[PDB]
Amino acid sequence: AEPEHDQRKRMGLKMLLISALLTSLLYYMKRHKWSVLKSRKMAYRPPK
Amino acid sequence: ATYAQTLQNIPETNVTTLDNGLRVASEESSQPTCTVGVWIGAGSRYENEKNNGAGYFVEHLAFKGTKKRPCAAFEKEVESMGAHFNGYTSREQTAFYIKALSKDMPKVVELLADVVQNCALEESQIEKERGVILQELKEMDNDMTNVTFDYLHATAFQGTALARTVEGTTENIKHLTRADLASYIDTHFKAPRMVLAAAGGISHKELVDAARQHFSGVSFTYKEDAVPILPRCRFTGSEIRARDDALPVAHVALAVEGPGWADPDNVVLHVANAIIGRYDRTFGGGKHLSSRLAALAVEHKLCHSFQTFNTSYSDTGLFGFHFVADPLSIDDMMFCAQGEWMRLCTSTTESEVKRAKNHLRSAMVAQLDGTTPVCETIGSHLLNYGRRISLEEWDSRISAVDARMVRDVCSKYIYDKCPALAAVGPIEQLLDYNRIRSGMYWI
Ligand SMILES: CCCCCCCCO[C@@H]1O[C@H](CO)[C@@H](O)[C@H](O)[C@H]1O
Ligand SMILES: CCCCCCCCO[C@@H]1O[C@H](CO)[C@@H](O)[C@H](O)[C@H]1O
Repeated sequence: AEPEHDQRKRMGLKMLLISALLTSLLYYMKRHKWSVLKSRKMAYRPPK
Repeated sequence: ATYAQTLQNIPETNVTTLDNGLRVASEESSQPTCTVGVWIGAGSRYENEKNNGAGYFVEHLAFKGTKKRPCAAFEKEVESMGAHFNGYTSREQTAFYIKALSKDMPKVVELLADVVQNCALEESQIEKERGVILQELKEMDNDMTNVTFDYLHATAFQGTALARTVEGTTENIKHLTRADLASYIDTHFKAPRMVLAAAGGISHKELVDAARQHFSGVSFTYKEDAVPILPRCRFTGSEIRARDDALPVAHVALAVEGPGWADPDNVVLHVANAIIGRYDRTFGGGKHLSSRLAALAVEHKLCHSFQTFNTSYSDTGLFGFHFVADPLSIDDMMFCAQGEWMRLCTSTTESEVKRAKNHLRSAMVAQLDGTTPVCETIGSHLLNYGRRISLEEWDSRISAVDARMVRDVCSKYIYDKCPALAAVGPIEQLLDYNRIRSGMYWI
């Protein structure tokens, strides 16, 4: 029924690894760029 | 008479040190008029959270009279001799100087010494200047350019001493004590940290003589003759955005950390800044100006003005640019400005530097146009380099600079660095830090 059974699973293995890695790296990058806004501070200094 | 010959034939600058540690330097000319003053290595950077704005408060009393001679007496004496008494206080340097007839160089030196040593600090004058200073802070609060540079330091050196402004805080000015100003003076206005400079028609030996006579008060301990090294000020890539769409134009200042006085690279940075130059809506040159950025500014009406700078200090500095633009042209201006910075690091031309070098030479020669400007050079030079640097040396250094050198040095301080940004006014169009940060590489 599914002659590709074995190959499918070998791919699934690599998919899981690449995904773990890539998701992590991209998570960092997103956090990196957004750190600018995440830690950003502000104040309201109206005149006299 | 060739440029070279004229540079070599310039009278040398004489320096002699007294036992108290003070240094006396001067450049002699044949001018009936002269300028002499004392350049102190003091300023806001030396102050702290409690006495910020003291050196400034002092700068206000330094002319309101001494012990030997109260206000009116002090003023009359100086006025009646046609002498001019000016001075200033900055972040790392203070100065009090007088313009007068060479014929009075000696009386002046006495006056200077009396000002720096015996300031009356009239208890009543203090409360009076307290209100004057408070008015000057409101006047300066409308000076965008200066508000912008203050903010630039406030963030570029956040957490440190260079973050503070020269004038000081409102709380300090409202509570600085007669004792605090006194303490300031005794702590900082000290012989080894001062420089008696003079230029014009004056005898170095007569200058140094009056100097010996009035700048006495030698020190006993070792702690009194040692020049304190200041703690480093950390640079921080960051931004401060003060928005007020009610303001007509917007001011923007971007900068990277600079090397600091003693570093030779400064000659290159100044050449680099010379390539980009500066501009303002009254430069007849218009669309033909050599500075590419200036050309684009004219063609696209990018700004009202812009200017590069390489502000130095003992151990650090701010290398950057500042522009004033309409709320709707900020983005293109910043785009082109950063673009040019990339060009510097990456595609500078021999032609470009050839021009920038000439421009730089005539600029250094211009900062020696009168007795006061020359005197300022001497004071600053000894105070920063511990020795005067001739125009011939500068020219020697400037001459060695080439395109490749500009690229490497510029790449060194600019490329892929995290800048410090200060934006004031109607700044909505100025894109975020991340976008700006990306304009720091490639391109
Ligand atoms: C389910 C029956 C599997 C028999 C083949 C065993 C080899 C499985 O392995 C995979 O097979 C794929 C296709 O043959 C190849 O393209 C892959 O590179 C290989 O790793
Ligand atoms: C987030 C998306 C990640 C995709 C990465 C998956 C890459 C898997 O790659 C595949 O592995 C198979 C197993 O041997 C091979 O037979 C295939 O030829 C190969 O292309």
